[PDB]
Amino acid sequence: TSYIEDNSNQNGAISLIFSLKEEVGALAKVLRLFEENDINLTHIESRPSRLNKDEYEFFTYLDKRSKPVLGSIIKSLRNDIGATVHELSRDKEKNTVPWFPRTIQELDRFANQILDADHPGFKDPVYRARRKQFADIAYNYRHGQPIPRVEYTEEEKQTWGTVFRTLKALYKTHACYEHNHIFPLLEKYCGFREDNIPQLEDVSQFLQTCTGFRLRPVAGLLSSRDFLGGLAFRVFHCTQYIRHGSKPMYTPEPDICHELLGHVPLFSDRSFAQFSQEIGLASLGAPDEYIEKLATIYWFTVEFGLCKEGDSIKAYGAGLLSSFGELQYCLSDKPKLLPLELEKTACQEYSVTEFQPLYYVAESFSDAKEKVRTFAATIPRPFSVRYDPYTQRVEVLDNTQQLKILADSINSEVGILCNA
Amino acid sequence: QETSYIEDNSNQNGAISLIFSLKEEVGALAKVLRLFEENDINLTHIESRPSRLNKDEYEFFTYLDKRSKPVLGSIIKSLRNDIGATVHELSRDKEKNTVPWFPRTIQELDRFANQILDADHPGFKDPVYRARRKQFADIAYNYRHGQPIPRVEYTEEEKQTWGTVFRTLKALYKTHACYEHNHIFPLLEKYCGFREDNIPQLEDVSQFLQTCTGFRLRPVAGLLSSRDFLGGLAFRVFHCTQYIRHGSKPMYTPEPDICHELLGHVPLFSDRSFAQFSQEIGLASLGAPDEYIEKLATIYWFTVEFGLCKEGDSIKAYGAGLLSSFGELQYCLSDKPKLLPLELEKTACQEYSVTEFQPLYYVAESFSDAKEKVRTFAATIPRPFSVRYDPYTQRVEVLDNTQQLKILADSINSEVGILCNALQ
Amino acid sequence: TSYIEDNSNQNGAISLIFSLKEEVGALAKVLRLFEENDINLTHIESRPSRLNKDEYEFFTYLDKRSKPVLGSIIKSLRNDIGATVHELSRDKEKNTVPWFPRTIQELDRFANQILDADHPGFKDPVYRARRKQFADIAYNYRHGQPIPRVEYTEEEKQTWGTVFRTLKALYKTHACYEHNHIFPLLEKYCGFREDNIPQLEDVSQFLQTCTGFRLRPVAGLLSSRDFLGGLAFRVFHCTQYIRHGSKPMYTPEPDICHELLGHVPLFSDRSFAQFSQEIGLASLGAPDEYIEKLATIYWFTVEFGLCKEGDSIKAYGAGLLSSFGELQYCLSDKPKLLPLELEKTACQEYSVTEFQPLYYVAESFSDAKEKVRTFAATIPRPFSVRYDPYTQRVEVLDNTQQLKILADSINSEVGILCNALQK
Amino acid sequence: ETSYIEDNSNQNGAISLIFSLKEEVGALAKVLRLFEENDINLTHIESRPSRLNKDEYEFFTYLDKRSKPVLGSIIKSLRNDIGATVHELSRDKEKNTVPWFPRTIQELDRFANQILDADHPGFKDPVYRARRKQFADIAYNYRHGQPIPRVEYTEEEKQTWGTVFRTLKALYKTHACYEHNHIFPLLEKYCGFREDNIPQLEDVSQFLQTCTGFRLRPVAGLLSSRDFLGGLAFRVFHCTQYIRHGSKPMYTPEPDICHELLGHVPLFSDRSFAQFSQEIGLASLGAPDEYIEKLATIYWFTVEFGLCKEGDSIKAYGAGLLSSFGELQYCLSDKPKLLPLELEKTACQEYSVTEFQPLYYVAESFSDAKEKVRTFAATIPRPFSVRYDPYTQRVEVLDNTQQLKILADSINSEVGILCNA
Ligand SMILES: [Fe+3]
Ligand SMILES: [Fe+3]
Ligand SMILES: [Fe+3]
Ligand SMILES: [Fe+3]
Repeated sequence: TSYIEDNSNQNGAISLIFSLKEEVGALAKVLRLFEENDINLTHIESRPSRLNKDEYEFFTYLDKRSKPVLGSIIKSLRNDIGATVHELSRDKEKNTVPWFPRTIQELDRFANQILDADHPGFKDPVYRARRKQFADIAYNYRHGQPIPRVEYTEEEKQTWGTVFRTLKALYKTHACYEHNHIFPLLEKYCGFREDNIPQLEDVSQFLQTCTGFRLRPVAGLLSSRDFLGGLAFRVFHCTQYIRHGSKPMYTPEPDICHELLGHVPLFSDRSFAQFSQEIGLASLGAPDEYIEKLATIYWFTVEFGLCKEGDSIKAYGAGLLSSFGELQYCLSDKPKLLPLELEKTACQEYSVTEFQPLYYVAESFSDAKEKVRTFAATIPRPFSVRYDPYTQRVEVLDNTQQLKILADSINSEVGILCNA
Repeated sequence: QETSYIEDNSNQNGAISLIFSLKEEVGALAKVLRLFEENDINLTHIESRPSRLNKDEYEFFTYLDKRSKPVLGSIIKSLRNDIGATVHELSRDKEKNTVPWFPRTIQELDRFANQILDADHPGFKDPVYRARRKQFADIAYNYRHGQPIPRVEYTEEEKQTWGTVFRTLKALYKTHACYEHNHIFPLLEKYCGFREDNIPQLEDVSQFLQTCTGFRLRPVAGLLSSRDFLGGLAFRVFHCTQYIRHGSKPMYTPEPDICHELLGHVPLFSDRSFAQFSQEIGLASLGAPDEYIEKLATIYWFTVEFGLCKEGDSIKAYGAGLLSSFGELQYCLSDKPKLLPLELEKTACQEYSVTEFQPLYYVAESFSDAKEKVRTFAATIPRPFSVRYDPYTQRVEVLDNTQQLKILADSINSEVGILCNALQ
Repeated sequence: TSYIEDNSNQNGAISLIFSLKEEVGALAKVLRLFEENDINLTHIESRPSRLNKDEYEFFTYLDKRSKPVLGSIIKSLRNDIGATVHELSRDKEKNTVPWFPRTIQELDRFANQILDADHPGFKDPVYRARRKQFADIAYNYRHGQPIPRVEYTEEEKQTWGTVFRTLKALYKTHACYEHNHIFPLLEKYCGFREDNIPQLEDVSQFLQTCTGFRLRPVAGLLSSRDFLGGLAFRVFHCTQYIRHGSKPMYTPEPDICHELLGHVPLFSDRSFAQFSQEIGLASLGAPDEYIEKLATIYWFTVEFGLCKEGDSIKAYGAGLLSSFGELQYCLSDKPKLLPLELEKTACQEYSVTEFQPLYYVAESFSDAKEKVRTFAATIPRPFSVRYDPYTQRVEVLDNTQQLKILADSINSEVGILCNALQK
Repeated sequence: ETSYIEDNSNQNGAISLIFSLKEEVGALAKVLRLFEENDINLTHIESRPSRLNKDEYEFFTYLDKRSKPVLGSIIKSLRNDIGATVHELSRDKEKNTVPWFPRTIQELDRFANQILDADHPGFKDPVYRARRKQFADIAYNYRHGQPIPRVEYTEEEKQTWGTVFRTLKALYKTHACYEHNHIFPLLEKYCGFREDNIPQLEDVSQFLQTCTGFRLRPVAGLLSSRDFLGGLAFRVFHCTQYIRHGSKPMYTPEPDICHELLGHVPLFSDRSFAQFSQEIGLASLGAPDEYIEKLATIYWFTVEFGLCKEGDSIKAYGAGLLSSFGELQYCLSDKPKLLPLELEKTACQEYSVTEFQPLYYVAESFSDAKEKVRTFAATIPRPFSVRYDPYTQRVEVLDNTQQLKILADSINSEVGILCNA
């Protein structure tokens, strides 16, 4: 029930993924195809191919205002020029790949897609106006800007201290080794104290120093497709508000207690950063049927996952390390335990309110990453994906010549490994 | 005999970094921070981070200098005797038993980017041109990492100097420049404004290089030392100038000006195969002795600056000093000068001059072939550790002998996995 | 429990695994070190190291005849010469690694170690005298010889036809894809017919063409250590006799119906050949506590194992594909199914007489191979092993040698992949 | 006058069809029927499972020129109706066909009798001439798998061997490579490499099989370059069994037992060198005649007359140097020119077989030289790549992208072991 389907705006998003071999007038005739169709020369970004030395890569920033001229441009690119063109569409019409950000800067177009009666603090006028304050800050956040520092009230630090003290007194014996290895660093350099709520900017700079992970403040719950897409760029969309103080041990939406105490410590581990990033890469362009399956894998791993540690079993999921009740429950004899196998984990039924009657126990973060990679090969998409941390852009792999470049790259790295 | 190698000098404060790991134990992390805390050292000068290989170890980044020399000797002894950790002492002054200092993070390039060592310069009796050099120098002196490069409006007289160098060199790129140069240059003309009547802004060029290979531009007032300039290449940071040469002599510049940087270095920096070659030279310089910094500067001279590369059965030019000089570009591709195959065993010890043309050029087989030779030459550089750049964190990983194989094994394992899912 | 502990003869078997750096007189003084103790110059085989260009690898074929002089020789190799020597011993005495064959020709030493009361056909003199014929053929069989072709009687082909007809009518819906992929080839080229019993030589030559697997005729049941050790060489020790015709659906011992219809078809698949070989490599030099655990893993996988195939589950174990009764049982609602996890599979209890109440479902033959290899890393032995199909010998690898031989293997496999992507 | 020998064809020739088939309902039945309905025996069409694709079958067709009429119809049906990728091997090397090459180690017997006696030393010796007919019959009747027949050498022949053996032995320490001087002591103790004794091929073949899996196949004389190189892909070294005439102990117009055992055998026991010679053989499988000669030229300046660096010195590893007292002392002098091994122009270098070599190529190492041959193999025009399977002793013909995915997963498993080590 944690899967949220993605919605579309009035403008939407359309991207044309195609390469072009350098020829006499080749780059000019492609820009002519867009210029002669009343498409601005700033939406058509051309860059050199990061694999083929003789090809250009095009980044088209379009929307639903190009529907009439799209059919003519795609036909010329496929028939006359004869290039492989991939049509991205946000509305996910047939014969089109669902839209996904190709660069880390493209995460801003759908960062405002956010999903009252029995919510805790609905009848609190001080708390209600403060939720509009944190939401407005997130709506105005753009990539590159520093996360705005918000002064927290004394009453909110009490809510954080209640969740902090109970969970910290249980981390030593119930949390995984990675959690208890990163957490002391967060207490000293990010101010992870009982009487202090850490700032997202101080945590974002810490995550960038450990694994390059970035925090982007969001007003609420993004769609499963948009949230996973951020993991491919090692960007963790998180909230900035805190839960209501009347019931400190319940939150229908991820609050700052869930993000900083559940996701942040494990995100500082590189082996875990690659696992969460691999899930995001599988979501890029994935169909709706497989976005939900990836959200289910995300539920039984990053959110409510167990990991082996010698002859014992510890918890690494964020929903367990941010919930005092289920943390004592996950490492007990009440629930059933099954080995992590994504062939049936993605089709496993679950609930978001009550405890999990069944948990999947992973062998290691590296083992879980390889399973997500193998599962990604079954996701119907006409290409594979690879992240380039130097440029913070996604490399779209389709040509066999690109694999020749990747094969020679591996061969060179192996040759360096032989010299020892 | 008048070379391009510039030895590095030290300031009054200098820079000192302690490289050491720590196995996680009961109170281990607390007693290490106390060792610096009890010596009135701020908890921001001692940055502790988890080890990216050993799950049970911490990695420490100590940002100190010469203002901590008295208490430093006591701290290092406790880390080696009491705590018992392997400590490598980086020092800017390069005292004995210490590894020469090198930046570990991309933000550490600001410490020595303003240390630069008016007579026969063209336009020495021009106060407007002199005062404008003071303007560009102040911009570089006040520039910090992360800040956007200030956009400077260039005068019409400066566009005349740029237009003369731009038009003459462009008429030779098709037949004399390498394929990589002629592949990037059309993109620079359309998206960076590489026109005859326009001088591109460094910020617009820096944003373009970040999209291609992640290369960044760092404004500098003049010529940095070979150690500091090469160290920036390890972070894919290209220290470059912002001023333009004087208009009296449009085909002469004693120092690299904006015409030399944007037309010689920038286009090739957008190529990934060339970006890795230049980065490997920078990685070899990190912590290298002075004898090998000059040897790397000589390799840098006969490759990145004045290097030729094979392209089928023909020979093209890829050096920056050739693609930014109308005279020497026509000279390099003739039968008059001597040509030798690029082999760093004797290329690094070749003598050259900066004023007159090069009597000898080295012809590389490819950027990939030259990259492997630089890494092979780096294995002979006496350093008690290896180095690797991490683009995710923009920091340098200090790898000993054991951590070398684990990094490559984990990298090959990831690269093979992506190749499997692509083969479907 | 299908685990059979290995016994030792009066002579036993002793092998010294040690390398030698090439020096002035080094090779001469080592051969002299054995020659000066009246040890034959043919039992001490010296070969070059397949990794270090400057080292020699020694294959010593000894036994209990050298026990008094062994302690003196080992000291010189460790103290004077200074080489790392590991003593293999069949009796599995302390400070010695349990013996295992290093070459494919060394499978002949313990091929006669075999484990009449309630057997079907005990009161049949024709069937009993025929068991003496198949046993004698196996006792005299040596490595390299062609498997002797035995003509089966009409009464035996009737027994074969009953087991063949029932299993063939059930293979399509119950057997895995690999089984139904090899079986049509076996019917056309090996004579897998209802009215014909295939010859072992014709089947052994077929397996060599598919996965390089070889058949070695044995008189009966070898020990678990000796049987698994043959898998490291892709050699399948099998029997040649047939079950008695009175009970066509019962056999207390593995008969020709179990070997040719249960083990042979899956052995022709490469993905399964690597899985069965990986289990054999883990047994080489393994302690007795882990030989039984490997036999237990072998029981719930190769013998009685299930594998997923989409959203369905099929059978690939040999005890299921050679038994019409249990094949309908394994893919029914009667038994309990559990995911294959060797953490408790090696300690899982079972029985050999009655059907299995619980089966382990593997994800794939490749997935099961990786689980066995991960389990093999925990087996306490002072070295690793790797099979060399070029020389048909086992390479003894330690921590430093593993990195070089694997990196050189990866370098070669990546290199050819670079050219194939270039068409 | 080069060492390249073009291959000839018999009246029957040899034709092999390389094609795979995905398993479907009636797929295997329609292929066997396609050959049965054209009077092609079901024993010439050997079907085996694909050693990579779990869902495909691999077909080994043993045909020749006596199936030409029905071949054109079958190949068209396999490509149009069934729709499978079919590669037609042909010995006569007609156009649109790949030159024939053995796919299995047993297929080396078909053209092992193709051998190309006037001014030869010992022409007026009836005992030596009749003895040449004796060794030829042993090779003509030899089939793969049989043990090499042991021939007792006469006292007069042991004298000829002793003259070549003693002279070469006094130079191996300072002129031969380290690998040669590392293997040679083992050959003296276990193969009988003595001055007064000529080793038997069976004893030598079993030694090579234990070291690198190399096998010796007795041949009556000189096979074609295509057939000889093709044997290297299976690590099979076609060699002779006769000895040179005793009148000229330091001359032999044809490779004799002195050249094979003293030049090729010791280095063949080195695994790094065994892969190098095998890599050249793999490049020859299906290569055009223009590239068989180029590979024979690379083989000439490397395996036959090649030099290798060894520290700051240069030693000899070629077989033509380690089996010739005159050219071995000459190659490591200042008279001939030395050049680094670079196959871009080495394969087009002109040479002679009679007189000494005026130019030698110096390799860096056996591992470095192997990669150069593999790089050269990528330019050889063939519609597939090759891989040898030592388990089945058969050559894997790779065309599809699914086969590469399976090979990539194989590489992934070995990398995982290296990470957890
Ligand atoms: Fe969460
Ligand atoms: Fe420059
Ligand atoms: Fe069995
Ligand atoms: Fe020869």
